[PDB]
Amino acid sequence: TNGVGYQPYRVVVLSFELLHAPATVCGPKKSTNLVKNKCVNFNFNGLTGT
Amino acid sequence: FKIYSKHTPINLVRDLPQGFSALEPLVDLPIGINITRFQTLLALL
Repeated sequence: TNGVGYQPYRVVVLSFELLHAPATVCGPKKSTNLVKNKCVNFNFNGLTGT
Repeated sequence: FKIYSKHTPINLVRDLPQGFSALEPLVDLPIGINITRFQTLLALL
């Protein structure tokens, strides 16, 4: 019966703090398919090379 | 708090013998807390 202005905005203020208890809410990876017998570049657990 | 661990099939009951055997990284604890003293706690007339 009141207005949408009063209708609650379901609010999640993402309070996050940095550089303590080492970074744990993190960014994922996107994979590919394996290739063989081809001079290519690669990335494995941070390790990168060709 | 890295936990290097290993069980080797010794066959004796008393003071550590000679011989060679490595350990293995069994589990790490990705905490960042401060620790400087420990205490044993057994399975406690």
